[PDB]
Amino acid sequence: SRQATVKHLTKYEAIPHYMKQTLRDPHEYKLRSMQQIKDDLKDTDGKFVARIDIFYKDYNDAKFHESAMNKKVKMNVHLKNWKLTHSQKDRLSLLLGNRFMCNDYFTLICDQYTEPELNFEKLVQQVQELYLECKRAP
Amino acid sequence: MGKSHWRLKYISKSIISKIIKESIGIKIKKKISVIMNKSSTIPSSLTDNTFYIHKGYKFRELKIKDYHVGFKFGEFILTRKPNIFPK
Amino acid sequence: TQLRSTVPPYHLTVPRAFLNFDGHKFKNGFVLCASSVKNFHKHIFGPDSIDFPLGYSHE
Amino acid sequence: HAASQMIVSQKHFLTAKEEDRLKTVNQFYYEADTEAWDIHLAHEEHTIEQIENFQPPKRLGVDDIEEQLCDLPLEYYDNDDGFWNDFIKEKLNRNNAAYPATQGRAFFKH
Amino acid sequence: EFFQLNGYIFTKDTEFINTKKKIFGWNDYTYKIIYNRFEKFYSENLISYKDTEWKKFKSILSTFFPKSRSLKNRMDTNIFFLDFLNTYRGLRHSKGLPVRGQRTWTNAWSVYRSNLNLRKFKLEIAKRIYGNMPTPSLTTIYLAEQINYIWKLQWKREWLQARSKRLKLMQNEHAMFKIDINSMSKGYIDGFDKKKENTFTLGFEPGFTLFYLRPNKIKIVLNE
Amino acid sequence: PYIKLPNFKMGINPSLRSKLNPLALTGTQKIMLASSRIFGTNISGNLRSGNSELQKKFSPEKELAEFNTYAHDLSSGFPWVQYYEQKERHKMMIELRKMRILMRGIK
Amino acid sequence: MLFKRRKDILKCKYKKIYIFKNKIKNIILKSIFFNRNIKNINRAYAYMILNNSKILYKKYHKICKFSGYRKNVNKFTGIGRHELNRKATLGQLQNISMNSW
Amino acid sequence: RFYTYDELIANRDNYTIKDQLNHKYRFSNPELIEKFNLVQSDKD
RNA sequence: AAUCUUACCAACGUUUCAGGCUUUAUCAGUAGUAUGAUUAAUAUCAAAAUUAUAUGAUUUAGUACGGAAUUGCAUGGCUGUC
RNA sequence: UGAAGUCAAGUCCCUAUGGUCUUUAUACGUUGGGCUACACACGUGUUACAAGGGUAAAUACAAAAAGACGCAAAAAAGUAAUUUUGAGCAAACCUUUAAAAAUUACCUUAGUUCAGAUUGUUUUAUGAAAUUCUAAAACAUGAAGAUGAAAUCGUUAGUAAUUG
Ligand SMILES: [Mg+2]
Ligand SMILES: [Mg+2]
Ligand SMILES: [Mg+2]
Ligand SMILES: [Mg+2]
Ligand SMILES: [Mg+2]
Ligand SMILES: [Mg+2]
Ligand SMILES: [Mg+2]
Ligand SMILES: [Mg+2]
Ligand SMILES: [Mg+2]
Ligand SMILES: [Mg+2]
Ligand SMILES: [Mg+2]
Ligand SMILES: [Mg+2]
Ligand SMILES: [Mg+2]
Ligand SMILES: [Mg+2]
Ligand SMILES: [Mg+2]
Ligand SMILES: [Mg+2]
Ligand SMILES: [Mg+2]
Ligand SMILES: [Mg+2]
Ligand SMILES: [Mg+2]
Repeated sequence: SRQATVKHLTKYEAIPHYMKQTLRDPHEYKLRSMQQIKDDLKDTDGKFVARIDIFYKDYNDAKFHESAMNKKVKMNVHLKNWKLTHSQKDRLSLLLGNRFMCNDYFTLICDQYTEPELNFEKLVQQVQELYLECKRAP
Repeated sequence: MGKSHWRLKYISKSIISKIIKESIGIKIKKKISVIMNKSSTIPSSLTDNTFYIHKGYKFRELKIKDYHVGFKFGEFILTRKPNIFPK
Repeated sequence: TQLRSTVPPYHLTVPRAFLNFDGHKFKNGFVLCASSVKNFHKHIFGPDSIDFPLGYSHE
Repeated sequence: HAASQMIVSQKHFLTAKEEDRLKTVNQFYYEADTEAWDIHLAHEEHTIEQIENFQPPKRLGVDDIEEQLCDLPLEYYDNDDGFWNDFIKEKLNRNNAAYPATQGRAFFKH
Repeated sequence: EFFQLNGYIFTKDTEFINTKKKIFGWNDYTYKIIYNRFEKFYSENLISYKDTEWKKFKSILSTFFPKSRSLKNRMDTNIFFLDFLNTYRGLRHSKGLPVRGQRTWTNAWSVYRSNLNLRKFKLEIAKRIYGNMPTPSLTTIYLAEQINYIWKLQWKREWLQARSKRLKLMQNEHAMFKIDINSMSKGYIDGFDKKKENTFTLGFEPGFTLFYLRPNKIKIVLNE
Repeated sequence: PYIKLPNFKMGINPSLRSKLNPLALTGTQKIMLASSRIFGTNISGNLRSGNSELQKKFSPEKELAEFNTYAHDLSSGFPWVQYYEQKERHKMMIELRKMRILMRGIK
Repeated sequence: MLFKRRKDILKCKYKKIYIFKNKIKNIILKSIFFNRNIKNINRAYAYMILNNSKILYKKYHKICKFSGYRKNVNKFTGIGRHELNRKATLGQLQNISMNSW
Repeated sequence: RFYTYDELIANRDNYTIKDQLNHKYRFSNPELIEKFNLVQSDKD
């Protein structure tokens, strides 16, 4: 079952301009460079490794024209290897958007191609492109 | 009533062929004056021109004038002959 | 879009005297406010509806 | 000239002068004695006060645009430092080795 | 003093509330928009004997609506302008038949009674030509007048046959004949070959009723 | 008729695509744009673009997969069939009519 | 010539094959036509080509392979009305049963 | 030789082509385009 | 029941098999298409670009022509009702 | 879930088939039109003639069913229909679904803040295409109707009726 959606009256309408809340953009600063990042992982000598969890499905029904049913490749990624700051975390919660994310892990899905291999490597190209753009913050 | 304005008005393959033949200066004639696809809107270039419109097993005639622009061809023509209960 | 062609009371004169939750301004002073919801049904009211600081409220 | 006429070929909106003449007309129909309507408009009588027509609906032209948008690229890169400049060149050059993009392109040419 | 707008006349004794039922086009939503502009309530009067209210009353209240116009008259023109060009919707407003594809074999009764705009707009036109003759006779004419104009255009092969028969005896006999307008008001006709297989009805050119009523050999039949 | 009335509200009807100033972008705006390159999202105004018709799914071949079965007509799907008996009855009944047709033509 | 079924199946066949191949063409043209942010001309020139095509292979309507009857069809099975009443006698339908709620 | 992929990006914006555009009757019957110039010029 | 459907009316057009098999003759810079022109439309014509993919495209003869045309008072089949 | 068989009940026009007829036309393809006509009248069914009603505002509880030539959350815009956008799911996992009622307040028995036809004009959605011949929203139009003659129908408890 599902309860019905209702639009509650959270905020009252007419509240003075001085008494409202406004919050600056904390992501406004000088972005990091590259060697600043590589200097963090000196224990590993320029080598990072990520722990992940790969879901995948198969069907007996994926055939002549429903052969596209086997294209999704769902993944999770663990974060405790990522020494995430307060500012790096919020940046990461924005790139994913309105997507699942916890302190421990977050999801990553691709259904862009027919063959799952091509949808699997693309996840790796996303995980890289998200770790760098995330650790570009301090 | 009509469509929304942004849904642009319909002019079929045929009348687009005729508008070009106007543009060349090729006059309208026996077959070129003929019209089908009544839902096609009544363009603006073809003022001062006769067009024999089709219904059923014969035709209707009209001339275009600036007031007639914008409308549809089939809104000037009658298909079903009116019904009158006899005495 | 929230007001929709109405007048707020922080522009109305008489509410200005009392709208401001300014009790600190009064030497030897104190302020008390409340929230009536009889005309409303299941209306969750609190200091999140009004952007309002913590601590200065009592459920 | 052919495509625009799915825009310019448009319903006619009436002026206030035309409607005071719609009443004082005599003929019921128009195609019969068409010229008399052109005559019945031409009568000028400024004794009446000044006139204001209604505003026609929000029509829109041929070259016009409904809502303009800020232009952006496909892939917005912060290249001010310029780090992503290297991540791209190998990326694209890798794709061509596996799945080229050198196609006959019967339609567009560059 | 007075002020006119939308065909309604204002004075300094009026009550802008009770204009609601009277004016044609301004029921509820607009007055709310209007009282927002006056920054006053429904209960207060927007009009007073002082000139400040009066000029303020007119300056605001003119922005909504263009002066020297109406909505009622604009409505009828947009109806007559359709029949004025010999359109499909032009007939169905005149006869009393539906416009929106609504059916007829059972139920079109609310159209026949309520929709009375194009009808009254033609009676006044007939008086401008054929004088102050009583109405039910005038009804016989412009009904009979439009019909031949239809058959002339749409069914042109039939009009010519009605025209040919008239012109044969015209040259030969020089005798009299007649016109059955009272038959043509109801839509009855004569004068061609059917698939089923002296008076004439249909062969005329338009405006003929002017040619005969208002100039011996020809005699009109209006009533019966 | 066309009743128009003034809208005392002003300004462009706001949108994400319209809040953006590409010359002066915030941090929260570069971040969303950095998501769009990754996953291919779209940013557009309140008005209609064609992406809803580029993202749709339209599989007409799935009907052809029924027409290509040829269960209904074996000869179209498996031409080696030759219904011998049904042809025999079709030939006998014809020839016997032609006996009747000629013998009735005389009679 | 061909009997009614084997003919009409082909008509409703050629109507789909046309659509299958002019799919990408008619999706892009129709994409531009609904793109409000663009000028009206390019929105119209696409509308001009979008109509400059065989409409005859677009007037598709369903049909039953067996009976040749078009109006009532079961999409769950892909066959008709007069036939399912027959196969149900023979029980040829797989896994089906009579609803007793 | 053939070009690489990188070298073509250098010639990305170099638009050498002459008079490329949406057209009608051009490569088939350019005579009518000339008539189309005459008629609308005659109306001026 | 907007077109198709849909059998009906009007008009333009077609004259005998979709696939497979057999067979007669010609063409191969020809053939085809998300191409182009042409007609109201099917049709018909064709080289600006593009596709070239094994054993072609077109044509004659043959391989159960066809039929919402009629008789439910010749029948099946399916079904209502008592 | 429903015997034997009757009503020469109905259908050859879903498909099959005997007899009969047609075969350059009673066959075939396409374009447009038509099946939607309108004097009178019948059967069926929805909505109403009001205050155990109408409306505004704030705001609860369901089942069954369906989903990729799909369902489409969250946020945002619009007056509203609806649109931008497409996280997530081929699934008891994600998604599409309530109203009446109840609470507070107004309207105060008036052809009316009832009723809601019909018509004009923009806007909204699908489509190649809405004029003939679609559905919906808003501004505005705001007709009949004031619980129905003689006669006649349904129902037997989670039934009538009401609500979606
Ligand atoms: Mg209280
Ligand atoms: Mg309509
Ligand atoms: Mg959408
Ligand atoms: Mg359909
Ligand atoms: Mg039809
Ligand atoms: Mg047809
Ligand atoms: Mg037939
Ligand atoms: Mg019988
Ligand atoms: Mg019978
Ligand atoms: Mg019917
Ligand atoms: Mg009620
Ligand atoms: Mg609310
Ligand atoms: Mg939810
Ligand atoms: Mg939502
Ligand atoms: Mg997704
Ligand atoms: Mg209630
Ligand atoms: Mg009344
Ligand atoms: Mg009401
Ligand atoms: Mg009463």
